Order: sequence, then structure tokens, then C-alpha cells
Amino acid sequence: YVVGLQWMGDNYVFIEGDDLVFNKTTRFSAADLNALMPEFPSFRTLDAGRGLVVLFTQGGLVGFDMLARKVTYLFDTNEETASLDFSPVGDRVAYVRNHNLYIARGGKLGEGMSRAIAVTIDGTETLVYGQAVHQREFGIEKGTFWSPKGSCLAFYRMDQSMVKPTPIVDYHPLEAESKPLYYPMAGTPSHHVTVGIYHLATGKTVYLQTGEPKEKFLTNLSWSPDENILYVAEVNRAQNECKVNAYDAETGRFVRTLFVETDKHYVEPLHPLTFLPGSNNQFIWQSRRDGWNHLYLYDTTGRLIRQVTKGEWEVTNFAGFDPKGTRLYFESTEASPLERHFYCIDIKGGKTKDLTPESGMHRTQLSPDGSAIIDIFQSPTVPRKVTVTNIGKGSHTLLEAKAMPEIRTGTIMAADGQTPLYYKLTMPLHFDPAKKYPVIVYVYGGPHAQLVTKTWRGGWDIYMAQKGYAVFTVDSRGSANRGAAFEQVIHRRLGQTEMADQMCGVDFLKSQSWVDADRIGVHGWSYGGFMTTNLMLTHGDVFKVGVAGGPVIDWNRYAIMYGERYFDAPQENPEGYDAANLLKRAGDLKGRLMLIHGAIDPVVVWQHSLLFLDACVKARTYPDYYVYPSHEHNVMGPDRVHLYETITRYFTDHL
Amino acid sequence: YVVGLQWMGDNYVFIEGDDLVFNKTTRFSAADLNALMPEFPSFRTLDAGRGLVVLFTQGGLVGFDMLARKVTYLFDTNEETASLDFSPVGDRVAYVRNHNLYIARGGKLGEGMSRAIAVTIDGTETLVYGQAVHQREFGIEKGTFWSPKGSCLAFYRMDQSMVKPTPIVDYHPLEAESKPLYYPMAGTPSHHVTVGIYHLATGKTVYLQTGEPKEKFLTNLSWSPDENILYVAEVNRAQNECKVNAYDAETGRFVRTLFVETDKHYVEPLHPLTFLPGSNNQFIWQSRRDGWNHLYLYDTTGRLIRQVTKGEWEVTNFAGFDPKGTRLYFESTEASPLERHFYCIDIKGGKTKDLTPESGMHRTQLSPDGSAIIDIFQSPTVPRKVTVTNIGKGSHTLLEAKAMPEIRTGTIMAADGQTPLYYKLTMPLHFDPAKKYPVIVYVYGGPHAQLVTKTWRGGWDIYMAQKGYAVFTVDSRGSANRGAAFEQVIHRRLGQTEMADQMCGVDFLKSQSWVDADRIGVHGWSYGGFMTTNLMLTHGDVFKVGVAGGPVIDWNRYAIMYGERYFDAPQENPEGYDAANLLKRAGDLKGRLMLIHGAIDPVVVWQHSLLFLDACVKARTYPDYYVYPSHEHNVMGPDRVHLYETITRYFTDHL
Repeated sequence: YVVGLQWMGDNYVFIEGDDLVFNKTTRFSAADLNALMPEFPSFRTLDAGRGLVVLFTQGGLVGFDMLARKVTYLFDTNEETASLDFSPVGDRVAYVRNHNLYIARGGKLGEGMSRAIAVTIDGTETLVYGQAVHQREFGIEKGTFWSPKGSCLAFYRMDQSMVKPTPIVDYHPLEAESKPLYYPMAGTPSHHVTVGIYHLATGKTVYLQTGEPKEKFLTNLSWSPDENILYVAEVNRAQNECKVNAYDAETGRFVRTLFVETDKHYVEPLHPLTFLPGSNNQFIWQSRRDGWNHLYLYDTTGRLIRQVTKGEWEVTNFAGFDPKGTRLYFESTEASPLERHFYCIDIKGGKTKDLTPESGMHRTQLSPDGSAIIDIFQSPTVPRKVTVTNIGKGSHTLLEAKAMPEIRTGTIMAADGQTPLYYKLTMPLHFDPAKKYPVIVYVYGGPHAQLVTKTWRGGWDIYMAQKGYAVFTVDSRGSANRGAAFEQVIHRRLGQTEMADQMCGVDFLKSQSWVDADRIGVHGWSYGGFMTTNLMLTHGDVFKVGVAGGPVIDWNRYAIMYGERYFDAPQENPEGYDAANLLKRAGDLKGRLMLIHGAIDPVVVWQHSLLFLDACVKARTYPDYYVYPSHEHNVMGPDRVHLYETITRYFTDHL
Repeated sequence: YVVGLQWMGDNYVFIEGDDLVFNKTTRFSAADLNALMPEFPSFRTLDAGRGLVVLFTQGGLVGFDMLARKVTYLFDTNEETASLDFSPVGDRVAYVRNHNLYIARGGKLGEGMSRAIAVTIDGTETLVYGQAVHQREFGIEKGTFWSPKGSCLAFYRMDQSMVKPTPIVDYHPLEAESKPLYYPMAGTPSHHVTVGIYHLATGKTVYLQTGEPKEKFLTNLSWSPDENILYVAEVNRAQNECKVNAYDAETGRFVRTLFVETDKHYVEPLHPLTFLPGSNNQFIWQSRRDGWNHLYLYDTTGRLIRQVTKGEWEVTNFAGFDPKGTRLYFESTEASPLERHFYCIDIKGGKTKDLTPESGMHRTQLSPDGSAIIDIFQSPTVPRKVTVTNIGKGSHTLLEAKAMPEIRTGTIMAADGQTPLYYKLTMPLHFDPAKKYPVIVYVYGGPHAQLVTKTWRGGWDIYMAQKGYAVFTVDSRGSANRGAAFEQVIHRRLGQTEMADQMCGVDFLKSQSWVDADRIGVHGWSYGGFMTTNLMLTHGDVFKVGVAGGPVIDWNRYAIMYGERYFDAPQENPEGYDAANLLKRAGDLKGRLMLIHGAIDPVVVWQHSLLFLDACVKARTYPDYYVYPSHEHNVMGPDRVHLYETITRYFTDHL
């Protein structure tokens, strides 16, 4: 590891416990910095180009210019840190505190402080401001969006007063305390999001006139460079139409629909418009419309200039432009879906140039000037290789790293007999081919994830293998980075294809002489917990033992914005929902299955596993259980040791 | 079984599927009865003397005179059945519906109906009328108390707005729904109960002027025969003082304190004043003041005439008087604490006469005229023997009943080396003395219960024994029907003596050659779940495997009215509470323990077991779990099969 490796101006920078080291060598010490403070530490980089960061300290935030080596501003956000969103000007920060949105202005060293401005005053339990909405679907990670010159702050306003909440119970007080979680379930009334724009110069707020239906999803907010227009990708409840619309930032009025995308199954916008350098009129839009995620060049009237990238592979990260905006830089699966390389392509399209040719996983940062890249590489044979490259040519290696369980990899055919699936197999520690071994299928299988890549490597497979158990994983159809067709086969039919493909994995395991076919188990979390449970109920003669963590059990109880994409609405798809409703098949549990839930899980509500145990009571079947009362969806931190030991012992006891 | 065996007038009565049979023989058929209905079934007897019952039917209640064979009244209680309390006059019924107390008047066959009267109108979530209060401690089972001539209805009013509630979550709706349970925990603010009296003739309500502290416990409401005075046994928060006070029923004014009882540890009134036949001036009061529950004769000024019963044994049921009120009839432990016999004693005291001399458990009903008794008897050798006796002499036997696991019984010394404890031991099915067997201690050990009596017989011990496991139970000190000294040793020190005595049980088991000393387990529910868990943590080298159902884990989270009696308040007793707080010792769990909870348990809140699992996470120890989301404190009905199989398999898997 090379702590905090990143660009600052035209220098690449990393920490050495005490120093921050710059190269294009200069060195900046924690004591040098400490001397400059008002009253090597951790920081958040605000502006890589300018090397502007913020330092989290006792009594407030200190902005710091690492290139000038000078304090910029002190910020007082009343101890709020989670929702911090600094203006691109660097001298103001937005945050949410006790339900409301505020802007705090930075104070110059010893020039006194100003009281923060309240953008909103009526925030409440059912009226949420400046936070993520739509259950963080559609790439939404926050609810504040500064205009690029800092003149305005756009923000979400989510009225969830029509959403029927779920109790989230804190068991630690003397008497347990419940708080409502406004988690909108499939087929129910959604929340109503609108977008406000607060104009800093006048203190006026205008709301975008997004109109009806009020449930429409307002995603990928993207400001025009000149701050006159705020663009929004609006998605309908069916999730088969996305309209990219322009709104006037001064009045909130609708201006025009630039373009509309539609899909047989679903459209899923995940990334904002990105304007070309120096341009207010041209932008890149990511779209999976042709079956593969690609980069499209548009003007602001909505006219498509050209598809810039194309091929039966997907762009997985858009990194930006050359200064002239004549080239695009991005990460993609072009080399292989099991790999990630960094590429250059002419804005006019045509041939990609792979800038990180070595076979495996590259994670790459383009410098602020667009002239160089930091590259961090790993492969099954290479633990870590850190390169810095002046784009054509001159690569400089900065770092290279050099009984454990054997990992085997390969391909099997999916249940269609045509589609190749990639698998990884962690062999028992000290594996002996003369011996028979139990094996656990570790499954996820849900959209957006891909578990099998050409990496060096959260190590539960290795722990299990150390206890003498092989662990097998296969990326079944439904999984990611293989194009839309490979994913969308699951539409309206969750579990069906996924399980058919996982059984192809089992066919492969049973073809291995060293596999004890009577000692096959299964483990997964979330979609993986749904899959674990579904496989035990559906293939109960095969799967002897399973452990299902935070499992989805009834998709009618999953959040609207995720579940209705892949499954449609419960009213539109009773047959598909019914087939995946594991409560209806609890009587088919004939093996040993432990369900595990964090009690305060806001992703898969606790009710899922509790109702399964309830269904098993009625059906006279006999699962086991563990609850982590202090944890949300996943068990995080040191308690993860307890989790691994609980899961592992369940398998060593019963499988 | 002889279905519904009871007195009606001077006849004893029982059902024969179709007939109701009377003897002093007459027979009354379901078709005879059905012909008399407006528009053999189940009924509730209202007045045994008059043979007046009520029949629960589609569309309302039908009162019926079984001696006259005539319908009395039809009652419309808007489908409320749980809270029904019929006037002793027989023609009105009180009940609680949607928070409020009502009186419905019976309607004579085809004479039309009248609308019920609302006694209260402001009942609410935090203001409870006509229901049990004080967590059903102090013998409180209901919240309505008719005056003996039906002129007035006294009732509880419980303001619980100062009690911090616990969430009880219903998981069955689409989104789970929480309702607050106003369960007042040890050391916290209690609810405020007052007593209203509704006068039927005037429609006026007066409240007793019970005064301060408002938290005082108002128990064992008892009307004077002439309806002028309502007596109340008031208990202080410390539970070491009980004042029996007279209040004027017309005005609610305090009249006088008749007598006060105090105790080093606690006083616990459990039974109402019972007036002598034909007397407004003399009554029997039950009291454990001398160390043993006995019957005391008082006048209404509060002057004690005499202790009527005395001895180192306890009255366990007061059955009533001879018509003249010169004799008392009651059940007691005089023969043996392992037995129950029915006795006569002169009101002047002196020598008891045992009316049911045969060694074992007699359950006896004195006839309305006090001249005869129905007796139902069982012993280890006698399954069921049903006698009817004209009191001296002439006993008439009405019924007598005649590989399973062997049950052994005996005595061991408690940890004091002095006090005898009685045990029962269910031997493995097909027990072989040459063999070694695992054994499970089934423990309760809490106050008010006594698990080892001289009976024929809920059969979990037998099921376990059928799986090859011996089950042992011993009534340790703290348990019931052995006098106050035997019970009160636990005061301020819950678990300590109880466990010392249970370990004497283990010493005894280890002295048996056929006991595998390395395969000892433990199971119990409620106080028994606390004891199971405490024994595993305290004696982890002995108890390999346990299953603890609805367990108390932190006594600070038990209800005030029970916990503060035995433990004092948390602020008064940090050392004792701390020693019993199983959350503090979760790191001592080194065996296999499954905790089981009903999610909607209003007795031991679910939080107890959840916090233990939480404590085990932090302590890195590894319990197992099951939750019955649809069940309260105990699993009832068919689902009890699932429970037994879950508990049994835990032991057959791990012990």
C-alpha cells in the first residue's frame, strides 16, 4: 500500500506516515503543517487541480492549500460531517443539521467567523432536505448540487408523508426506542421529490417545475457550465423511459426535453451530463441503450452528434478529457470482462488505445492537466504494481509487490448452453486430489455486481478453505459488466435464471472427482441471501446447509426504486413475484439454514427474515437464526470477526 | 376426563358430548336446549347456586337458567368477550370496548333491546379503564368490580402517560407496525391508578380519595355486603407495607385504616376480604404474616378476632363457609407440601379435619349450599379419581382411571445443608443401569411456582426421555408453598441461592453411576430462562448445552411490580442487580445456548434476549437463537409442536 496516492496540481502525492511526498521530489511533514494550524494527518481533497484539501480537527474544519502550503479557511459546521459539500469556489460549505440545509462560509485566519445561513427551516421527519433520495438508486449519493461557479445550490426536497414507514428499533436504551424508516415498498405510494435552487446573491429559492406525476424520479442533476440551466434525467415509475430535460435556474421553468431513452425492460441512468472543456454547448452522456454502456456526444438542444465509444464491451469509468477536449479517457471491459484497462479514444470515435495493456485489474487516475496517469495494478500473479505515466511515453514503476489455498479459475456454459460464465474456486488448504471434500457455493447473483475478476484477491472463502471446505463462485446471468442482454434475462423473473446458472456451477462441481457431492452448501448476503434461501428450497436434495445474511425473502417488501426495475410492480407481475416469494415455499426447507440479520438494517428490512422464520413455524420446518441488534445491513468493523466465526461454525457443525 | 364437572344448585353436573347430566338422575340434551334458543355447547357459569350460565353464540350472548331450563336474557356487547363481567343480579354486563367501559343490559326474549351505557368516554392509549392494572400483580386479574347487589360498578382508571413504553411490532402487515406497550421497568416512574365507582341509579361516578403517593398500588378491591364501603389493600412502592383501608362508596371519602401489615422483605396481598355469611361486620383475610399463608378473622373496625388457621403449612385455596358461617373450608399443604388436601376447621380455630385423606393431589369444589364436595384426585399411581361426598359421610366414586419413562422422586439437602428439596427425575425410555446417559436439568426456580408435586403427570420431559435423555427438576429455595422463609432467602439476591440449590441437584446427579457427568444440559422458560442462562455462565464447566426461552437477562428491564418485590429497586440494590445482570457476564458463555423469544412478548420484553446476543457479539461468544414472531411470552397451540422439536433437536445435536 502507498497511503493516499493521488494527484495535486501536476504532482503525484502519497503519505509516508510523517511526510506527504510530491513528485512531477519535495516533502511536507506533519510538524511543518502543524506549525501552520490555528489551534501525517487525515484530509479530504476538495480540488485536485489546486491541491486544496480540508482537515478534520477538534473544533472544526481547516481548509488547506497543499501547493501553496497555506491555510485557506476555517469552517464551523456545528460538528456536521456526513453531509458536507464544499462549494467549487472553496470558501463555502453546505450541510444538513437537524432536518435543515445550511451554508457555512469559511473564515480567513484570524478574521472572525460568520453565522451559517439557513437555506431551509421546515425540515422534519416526513420532509427531508439536501439528502439522497429515491433510495440511492440512479447514481444518487447526495442531495446537494453546487452550480459550477458557486452562485447557486440546488438541493432535493423529499416529501415522504405519504410513505408508510417501517419501525427501526434501538435496543440499547433502558426501554427500546423505535424510529420510523420511510422505506417505500414495491407497489406502494412513492415519496415526492422536488428540486430547489437557492441563489446565494439574493437568498431566493426557486423550485424546478417538474410537474406530474409527482412520483417521477429526478436523477443525475447536472448544471450548465454558465449556471443558467439545470439538467435532470427524469425516470417514470415503470422505469422504461428516461427524459433528459433542461430547466431555467432563475425561474425553475421547464425549458425543453433534450432527448428521451426507452427500453423494452428498463432504462437506468447512473451518471450526470459532463460538459466538454471550455464548452457550454456539448456534453458526454453515458448510456446503455445499444446493449452496452457507452459514451455519447450531444449538444444542448438534444441533438446526438455521435456515439463516441462502441463495441460489445462497457465503459466502467469515464475519467475525463485532454485539455483540448479532443480525446476521451475511460476504464472499460474491452480487453476482457474479467479485466479493467484504461483507454484513450478520439472524440471523433474509432479506435481505442489501451494505455494499461497488462492483463488484470487496473485502477487509474488521470492527472488534473490530463497529461499523465497514476496506475494501480493487480493480477492473480501480481499483488500490487504502482505506475506513473506521462501519457506516451515513459512509465515509471513506483512500487511492485511480490501454504495458502490455491485459487482455480475458468469458464462453464450457462443453462442456455451458449453463454460463458466465469468462476473462481478456492481449494481446501493442503488440498489432496486423492481425498473427497465438502464445498460451499458462495453466491450473490444480483444486478450491478460481478464477483469473479482477474485480481490478486472479503476473504471468507480463504477462512473456509483453511477449515477444509472448498468455496466456489460463478457470475450467473443477471450479474454485471457483460452487457444488458446478459443482465436483463432476469427481468420479471428474479431467481429463475440465476438459480439455473448456479446449478450449472453445481454440475461442474459434481464433475470434479475430489468433490463430495453429498456435502454441498451455499452462503450469500442480500441478493445472495435471497439466492442462498431460494437454492435450499428449490434444490433441497443438493444444498445440505446454508447461511443467508440480510436475505430478501418477499420482493413485495423491497424498495420501489430497485425492485420495480428488475421485477416490475407487484400488481403487474403476480406470477413472477409469487414464484420468488420464499414465504410461500418455507415448507420445502429440509436442510440446515441459518438466517442472519442486522436488526436496524435499512436495506433489507428485518421483517424479511423474521417472516421466513414465522412461515417455517407454520410449515413445520426448522431454520436457525442470529441477529446483530447494533448492525445495519452488513456487520462492519471488529464485530465482523464474530460474524465469520458464527457462519464458519455453522458449516463445520452441519455440512 | 368428565367434561365440565361442577355444581349447579344442589346438583353436580357434567357433559356427555350431547347431554348435560344432573345428580343430587336428570339429563338435558343439546337439542332440548337448541329448541329454547331465540335464533352439548359451551357455556360460562355465572351463578353456580342458581345454575345460571351464559352461552356464546353467533350474534350475541344468551343467558340461561339450567335449573329452570329457561332463557334469562340476550346480551349485545358489540362482540366484546374478553372483558365481560356480569352483574351478580344477572341482568347486566360490564365490558371494555375501544378504550371505554360500558354496561349492557340484558333483554328478555322478544321484549327488544336497549343501547349500552358508556361509563367512560375519554379512554385512550395512555388512559386505561376497566382493565387489569399493576401488571396483574397482587392477585389483580381484571379491572371491573360489581357491588354485591349490583347497585354500583367500581373500576380502575390507569393513567400511564408518564410510563416510557416499549415497541411491540406486528410483522404481518406489508410494512411492519409498532404499538407502544406501557411496561414500567424497575426503578422507573410507575403508572397512576385510581378507582372510580359508577352508581347505576344516578349515573354518577365518584373516585376513591386514595391520595398520595400517586404510584401506590391499589389491590384486592372488596365491597361491603351492604354496598356502603369499598375496601382496598394499598401497597407502598417498597412493597413492605400493606394498609387495608375503607372508603365511602357514595362520596369516595377515606373512612378508616382497618389494619396494616409490614414485613422485613415484602408484604404481598393476593386475595380479597371475604365476608362471613349474612354478616356486614366480619370477614376472613388471608395473610402470610406469620411465615405461612393463613386465614384471619377480622371485624370491620380492623380488630383481629383470631388467627383461624395456623401451622407450618399454607392455605392454598379458601373455598368458603358452612351456611351458618361457623366452619371454614379450604385446600392446604398440611399433609405435605407435595400434596393438596381439602379441610374443614371450626371458625374458633383448633384442629383441622382432612376431608380428602388419600395421599396425592386433590382439587375440590364445595357445593353452593356448603353440604357437599366434588373431588378430583390424582397421584403417581392414580391417573384420575372423581368422588362426590355428602360431607360426613358417604363417598360415591363417579370415575376412576387406571413402555413409558420411569419417574423417580426424592429429597436432597439444599446448599444450607439443612433444608430439604424435593426432586423428580424422568429416566430415559428403556433405561439400562449398565449404560451412561446424558441428563438435562429442567429449571424454573422462581417465586410462586412449585414444579414437583405428588401427581400423575407439559410433557417435554417425557419427549426428551424418549430421545434417550434423563430430565431432572428440583424445587430450589425461592420456590412456592414451603412458607415465606424458604422463599424470601432470595430477596435482593436473585439467582444466587437458586443456583446454589440447583448445583446440589447436580451433585446428586453426579452421584448416580448411570449419569454421564460430561453431558449435563439445562432448559427453562421465563425465570427458568434467566436460570438456564445464569447456570451456563456461572457453571460453564458443568452445563454443556442449554435452551433458554423468554429469558430475563437484565432485571432493571423487568416490570416494577414483580421485580422490586424480590429484588428491591435498582437504585437501592446495585450489587444484587449487577450480580444477576447476565449482560455483564456474556463473555463466560463457553457452551452451546439457544435463546428463544416470542417477538410480541409483553412479559419478558424481546429486548432481553436481543441484548444478550448483542453482549455476546462484543464479548466474542456464540449463542444460537430462534424467534416466534407471532407469539407472546409462551408458544401456544399447534405451534408448540414446532417449539418442542426446535428445543429437542438442539439437545440431540449438541449435548
